[PDB]
Amino acid sequence: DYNYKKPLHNDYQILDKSKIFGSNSGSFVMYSMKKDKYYIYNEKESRKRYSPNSTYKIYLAMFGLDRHIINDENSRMSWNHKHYPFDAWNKEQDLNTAMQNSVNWYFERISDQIPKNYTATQLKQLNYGNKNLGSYKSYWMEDSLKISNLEQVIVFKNMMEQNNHFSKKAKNQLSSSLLIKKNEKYELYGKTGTGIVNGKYNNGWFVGYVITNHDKYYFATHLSDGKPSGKNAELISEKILKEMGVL
Amino acid sequence: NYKKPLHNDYQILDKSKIFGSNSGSFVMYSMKKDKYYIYNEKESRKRYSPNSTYKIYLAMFGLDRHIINDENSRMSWNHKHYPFDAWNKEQDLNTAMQNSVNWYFERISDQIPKNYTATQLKQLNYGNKNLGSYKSYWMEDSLKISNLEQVIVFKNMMEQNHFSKKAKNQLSSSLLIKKNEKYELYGKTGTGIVNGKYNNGWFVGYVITNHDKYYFATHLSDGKPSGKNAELISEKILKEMGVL
Ligand SMILES: *C(=O)[C@@H](NC(=O)/C(=N\OC(C)(C)C(=O)O)c1csc(N)n1)[C@@H]1N=C(C(=O)O)C(=C)CS1
Ligand SMILES: *C(=O)[C@@H](NC(=O)/C(=N\OC(C)(C)C(=O)O)c1csc(N)n1)[C@@H]1N=C(C(=O)O)C(=C)CS1
Repeated sequence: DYNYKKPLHNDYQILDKSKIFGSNSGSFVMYSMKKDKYYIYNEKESRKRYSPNSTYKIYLAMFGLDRHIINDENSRMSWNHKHYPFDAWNKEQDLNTAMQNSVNWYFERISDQIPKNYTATQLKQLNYGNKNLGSYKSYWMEDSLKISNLEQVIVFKNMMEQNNHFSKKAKNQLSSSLLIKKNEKYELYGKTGTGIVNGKYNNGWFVGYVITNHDKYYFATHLSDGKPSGKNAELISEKILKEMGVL
Repeated sequence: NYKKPLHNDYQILDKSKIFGSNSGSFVMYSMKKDKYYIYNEKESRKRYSPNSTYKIYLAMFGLDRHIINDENSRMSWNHKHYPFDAWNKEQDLNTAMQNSVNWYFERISDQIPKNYTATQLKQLNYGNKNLGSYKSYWMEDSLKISNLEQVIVFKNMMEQNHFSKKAKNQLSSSLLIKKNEKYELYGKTGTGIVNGKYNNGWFVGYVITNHDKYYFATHLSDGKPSGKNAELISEKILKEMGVL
């Protein structure tokens, strides 16, 4: 019920990206590693907490790797033969296929193997939003757990960049699963999220990072109105990153 | 020259226009269709030094013999000045493969006995299998392989083996060049220079699409036969063929 209030002790730039957002409402946040600087479109809104829905698969994947539920030799999980609505979900998966095709059951299976105590300790160490696990059952799916767009960037950057307990091998395997585009100029990584309530999209995300020859940027777009889908959050992120000369 | 018959379906191509001022050959193999596609059949069978495309094999060997590993593929720079800025630093398998850092792979080769190599080359059916004086044998020296063979050998090495799935995946990650919505392109260039002129250019790799996996290789013998131009020609041909 409370939003993100911790102040930023960094160089900061206010952005005007309303033309790219068009009819869609939300916020955009980017962090430059080299400059130690935040760039934010709609800063008050960037601090409003929302369910992370599928961006939380980034963390379920890191936790699954840290607890050795999945590893670099075997991240394969069997399909249980239940009919899912998306054909890409109706088959055996590994980490890369599950992440790419946002296969909910794969991450739910990892979550069922993780003790609440471990998850609470990690969310505390990561300062993950409201750290609210609720009933601890699909808590990241439009439920108790909430995080702001600004925190999505701070939290991800810190998980990946801090000198912490997650192994280099786990970070590498997670990164590989998140790669979307690679060309001569950059590598773009990221994860979409889409929520639906009462037949209407209501919570869209695209969380990621870009590695260029000059810098590394962490970023996130959140959409709450208009056509708030993860696919639209991704398109908006790509347009903003190209407009700022990152891509 | 490579003389063994192809025992698979194949299509002979004319990609003469793309090659243009340059000369050489192109070979592709489709996993799903179990078919080869070949431009300039005669040249595709001529054997040439693999130069830097052999880094693919030294990296595999390095991973097999645990000279380089999953947790650590890092190698410190000895501080010697090299003509390329990208070589003048510490390396890992990925930076070494991307920037074709000769010293990294030479250091792996020096730790491999002739015995192990001779058996891998025999197992892999690697060109003329000629290891010669066993020094920098892959560098415009004794070891030679045809463009047709670069595809058959690589496909077999990755798809048929005593090599680990984890080693194959690590080698694969080091070879990734391009990735988009439609495909992932992996590959390694090779450039040879003799008497001051580019004389032997290569681009060997594979493409993964949502529908198939294709192994391919372009060899250049005239015009401006650099690995850079072999890569350019490969991308134009793959685009024309619908692989992209
Ligand atoms: C992650 O965000 C996942 N989203 C969902 O499961 C939810 N809605 O998605 C679909 C499947 C389209 C639906 O209409 O049910 C959802 C979770 S909580 C809530 N109220 N709705 C998956 N991720 C994506 C993505 O953007 O990557 C999807 C497009 C859907 S599945
Ligand atoms: C692998 O092919 C490597 N090639 C070389 O080291 C050789 N020549 O490179 C140049 C830069 C042209 C030189 O003037 O030394 C070479 C090996 S044996 C021989 N007679 N020449 C490296 N790979 C590439 C590549 O295409 O990836 C290079 C452009 C050069 S270094």
